[PDB]
Amino acid sequence: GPGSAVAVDPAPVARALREELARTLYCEPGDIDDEASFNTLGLDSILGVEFVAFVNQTYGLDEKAGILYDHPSLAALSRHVAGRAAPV
Repeated sequence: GPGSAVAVDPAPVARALREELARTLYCEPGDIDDEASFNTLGLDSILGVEFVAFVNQTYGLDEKAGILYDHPSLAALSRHVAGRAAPV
């Protein structure tokens, strides 16, 4: 409870983005790390625009596949999406 400055906000997004990268790249969710790199896992602009199309529909956004080169890691993209997502 008190005496800590940590809060749960990007963590429920990061676990969802991990399960989407696992089926998009045909890999295991345990092979994806939080400090991984999407272009090393196997993501490109063609697989990436379909991954961003899920994110735009799930979190109410209008981003393009260039967001995967601005935030190329799970611990960067999950906090971009958590900060952008609408209150529902």
